Amino acid sequence: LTYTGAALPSNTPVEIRRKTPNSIIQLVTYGQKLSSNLWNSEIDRNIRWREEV
Amino acid sequence: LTYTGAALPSNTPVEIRRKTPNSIIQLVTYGQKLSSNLWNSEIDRNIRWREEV
Amino acid sequence: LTYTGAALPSNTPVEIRRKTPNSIIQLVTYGQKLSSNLWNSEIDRNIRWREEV
Amino acid sequence: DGVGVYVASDVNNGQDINQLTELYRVPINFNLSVMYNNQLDGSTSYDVMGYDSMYWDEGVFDVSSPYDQYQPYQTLKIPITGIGYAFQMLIWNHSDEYFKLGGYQIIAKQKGKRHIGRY
Amino acid sequence: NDLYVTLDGTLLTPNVDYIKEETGYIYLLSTFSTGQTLKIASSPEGNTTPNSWYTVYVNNIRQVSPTPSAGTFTLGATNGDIINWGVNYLTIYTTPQFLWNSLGNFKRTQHAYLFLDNRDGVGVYVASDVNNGQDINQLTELYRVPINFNLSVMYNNQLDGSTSYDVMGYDSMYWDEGVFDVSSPYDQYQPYQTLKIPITGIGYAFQMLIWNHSDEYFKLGGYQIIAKQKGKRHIGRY
Amino acid sequence: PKTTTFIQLVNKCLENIGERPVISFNNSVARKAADTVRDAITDVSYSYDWSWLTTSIIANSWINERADLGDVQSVKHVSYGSSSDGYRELTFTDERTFDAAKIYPGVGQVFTFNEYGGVRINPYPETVEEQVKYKFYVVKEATLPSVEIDVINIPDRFIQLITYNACTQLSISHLDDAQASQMWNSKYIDQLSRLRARERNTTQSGANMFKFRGTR
Amino acid sequence: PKTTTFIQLVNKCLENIGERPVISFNNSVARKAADTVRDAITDVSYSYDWSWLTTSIIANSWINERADLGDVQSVKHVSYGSSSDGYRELTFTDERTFDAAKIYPGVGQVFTFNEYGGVRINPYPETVEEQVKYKFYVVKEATLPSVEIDVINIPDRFIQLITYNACTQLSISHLDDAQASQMWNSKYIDQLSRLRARERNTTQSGANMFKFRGTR
Amino acid sequence: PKTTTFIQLVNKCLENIGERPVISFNNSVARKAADTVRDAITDVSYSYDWSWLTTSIIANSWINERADLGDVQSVKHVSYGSSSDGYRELTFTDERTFDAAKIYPGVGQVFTFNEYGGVRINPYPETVEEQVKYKFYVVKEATLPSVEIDVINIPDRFIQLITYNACTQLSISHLDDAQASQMWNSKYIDQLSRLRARERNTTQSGANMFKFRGTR
Repeated sequence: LTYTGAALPSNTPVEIRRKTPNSIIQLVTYGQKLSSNLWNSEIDRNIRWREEV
Repeated sequence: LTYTGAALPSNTPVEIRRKTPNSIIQLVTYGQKLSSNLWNSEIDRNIRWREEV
Repeated sequence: LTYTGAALPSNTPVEIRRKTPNSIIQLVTYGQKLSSNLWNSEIDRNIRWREEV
Repeated sequence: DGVGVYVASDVNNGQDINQLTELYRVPINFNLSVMYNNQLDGSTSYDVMGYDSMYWDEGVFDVSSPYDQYQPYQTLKIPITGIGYAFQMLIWNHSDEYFKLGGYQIIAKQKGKRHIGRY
Repeated sequence: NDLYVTLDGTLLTPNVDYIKEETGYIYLLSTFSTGQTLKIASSPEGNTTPNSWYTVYVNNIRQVSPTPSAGTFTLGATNGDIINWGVNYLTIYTTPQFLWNSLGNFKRTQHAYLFLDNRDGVGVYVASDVNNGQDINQLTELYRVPINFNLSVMYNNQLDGSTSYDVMGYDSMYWDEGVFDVSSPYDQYQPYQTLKIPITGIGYAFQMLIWNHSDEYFKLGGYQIIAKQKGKRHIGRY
Repeated sequence: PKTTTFIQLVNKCLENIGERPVISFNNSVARKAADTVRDAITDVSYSYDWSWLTTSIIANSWINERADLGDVQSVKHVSYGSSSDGYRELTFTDERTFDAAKIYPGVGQVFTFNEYGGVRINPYPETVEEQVKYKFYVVKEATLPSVEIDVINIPDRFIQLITYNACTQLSISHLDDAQASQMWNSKYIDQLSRLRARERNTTQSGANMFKFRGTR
Repeated sequence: PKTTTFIQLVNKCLENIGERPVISFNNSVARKAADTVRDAITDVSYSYDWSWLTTSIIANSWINERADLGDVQSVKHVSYGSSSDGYRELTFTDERTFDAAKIYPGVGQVFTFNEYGGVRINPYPETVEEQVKYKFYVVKEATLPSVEIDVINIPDRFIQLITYNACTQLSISHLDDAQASQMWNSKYIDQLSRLRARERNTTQSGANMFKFRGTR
Repeated sequence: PKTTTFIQLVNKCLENIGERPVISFNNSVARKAADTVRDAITDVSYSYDWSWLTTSIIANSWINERADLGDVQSVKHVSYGSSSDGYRELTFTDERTFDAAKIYPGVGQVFTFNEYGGVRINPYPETVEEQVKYKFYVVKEATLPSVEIDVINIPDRFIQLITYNACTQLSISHLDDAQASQMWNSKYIDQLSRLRARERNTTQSGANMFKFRGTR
């Protein structure tokens, strides 16, 4: 990560956590191929959110 | 949302929040098809529960 | 379940909870046969974690 | 004759309705063998209509497998690479599966006279 | 989009809420429950004009079809007017599939030339056809038999083809498109007409349907398709 | 600006080669067209050092003396310092001469290339405040879109060049038509020649054979 | 003047390639003709430094020391001052020399190119009153029309050149006729050659190999 | 990055040559495409000294004076030392001159090539702590994937060049079409020429005809 904001004071305790957004990767439609990569990505996002919580 | 219950005291602060049920959309016991409706419904239920939490 | 540890003090309340691990059962590979058992297992994992939360 | 599917009114004795609904009444699939040099040791492509079950990265959404069966008229391009002075095709089947071949065409190129025999 | 699909009275979208399939089936994409009523009615003009399945004439003037009530409809016409009404039917002419004797080679179509005979449609109404003191200017110079049709071209054995809707032209006057002293469409007034319709598409097999689902009449005297041959690079529809 | 989307570019290429419009990459024609458009974008990026690809960045990550710059076409110069203090250029040395000296922490004087996407700097920085003081003059790779609604990170006035290249490749692949491929290639080559001749990284008044290195 | 509209140009191109004129971009051939006309306008703009494209403007917006000029084909010169006081031309420097000095607010002395459509000026202005004193000698991009009734921002005496180029591309795409495309391209090239040979940004009397750079 | 899989590249090649994408190498065309993709990867590796192939490594194993480097395209330089002390380059000698001296344990001074994948160093190291002090500047082979889900150890921005080469070979083998093979070869050669001209192992400012050999 790269900070581009205002100059922080000396030795500011910067804390970074992970927060998976609650959003869908992609809507599957009529005739769309079943994407194993998409299924794995959705399951991984669910796992990420569960681990964060 | 209509309310058909008991008498409510004057100026009662009724709050409505969303709570997605924790249940399966439908069990997959077939191997000849897979509906985009089912896929999107499961993902949407997951996302909705995540947002409510 | 069974217990094998140290002797507990007088009528200590032990209260067992459920904690579904945050892990994927199977990583779906490219071009793999669709597994209804795996689909249901993943959805059930998510539902169990949601119910415990 | 194979684009027909089962409906919810065909359920018997309270069976699993999802296993029956959107299932093709008449499955369509066959095997294609190409035979060279008057020898019976031909090369076979087994399931040309596709899989009868859902596969990742191969099946499509909202269409029952095989998805090539759901088109009323279908053209299949089967690549059959081989060398021979004589070639022949066998469209065959040994299951409960149905086919209706409306036509066929073979693409080939000519090479100059170097056949020696089977052994 | 020739269907009017309602789910418990709620109108559904032709491509967002359902799918019109090639096998006489409608596939529902949205969420529904058991016991709901799904009604599929014939609406040739789409969801915009659900009453477009029948045509009403008032004094030989085509009117907008009112919404029927219990199998019966009312008109705000003057007493003594002659009313003709009937049900539209679907007219289709399908050409044989052209493959240039090749099942793998692409054929990019460029143009379709349609030769139409309009001798039955070059007739107009005269001032002696006025009934019950109607608007004479609405009836006079009006074509007795309107001529217009739709041209759909499908490729690769699929039914999801490209459609040119009104090839004879507009039935009303448009700026920069209509001509003076000639009733619209002005392509109908020519006894024999040749229409050049650009149909750009690529496929190993192509096919044309000349169709209609209105009170309009057509008489195809001939057709010709121009195409060029490409490589055998067909893979499928999915 | 950057307002052209991947589906619109695919549709433009499809109409230019002679195919029907599509609404999504659900069919084989749109899938192959999307792959061809990605290839054409990469090829156009490789064709020239475009102003929308040239930039100055800092290293993505640091190993002891190796800084990783991710996926960039090439690295032109390396500088040390800040904007409020000025930037001093580092001297480029080959790998053998770079390895001939001791690798110790300090302020960078020389640099070299190490494998793919990595620059080794000696002396190397050990703290983040020193690592962020190094400027890398690189030529970025073109960002490839993945879905229909993805906005292409390329100015709208090079979309026609990308379309010509994608149409050449689509005439080769989808149509197998050498004449159409040659015609689209001629269009693309003429367009690229004019664009490269007219849009350079310096002005005509600044184009000179004399560069003031120094007096040492 | 500038009175030609996008629908009129599309209809002219369609009539030249053999299609019926339309009243809106509703069918595939009209949509393809509109896209081809936009591409041809961009091509004609890139073919030359036209007088209807060369202009002097100010920066659209400013970051601390980078001025954004939007979408322009090229930046030729930068000047500081006003018309009531005169304009002093800044000296162009490459990025490495530009970054070698401290960046502080003041009156501009040197400038360089940064990424796409941006000029970095050192010293830089910090107030709007100082920012509006910088003149950029740029070559604009051609304004592409979007709907049928949009008036093309090009004089009507170059509409024939645009039509020839659009007809070349339309013979490539729609007709698939190499011979027709070649004939249209020959017409376009001959027209453009005469236009560029006769239309220059200096007079014959002013065309000289000597320019006075004053005795530094 | 390196995220492209062998099955994905095979499917890309199949779609480009006109065959249906597969999910496994089960039919003859998929097997032929996999073999062609491996051959094209080797061909692209032989085409240039790519930055993703050049590296500095140590010997896999040692015989008395022969260090085995496995399967590498070529060995450029050999150095002795450590990173905290510096590396001294060894002098290359032909095999006859190398064999003219006694082979005894010590610190390496000269090296030569022995058979395939082997470098003989005199004097040679006898302990592992001395063996690990030798750096070999080699050009690696391209790692060929073996199964469908194997990730190709090549950056994703060279996958299209590999696809062009594989499509040339597949047009030769499967389609038996010389014209399509020539078209794909033209694409591959043009892109390879641009890549080799633009991505070199030294900078333009570092490209010099003078190299310092120090006053022996």
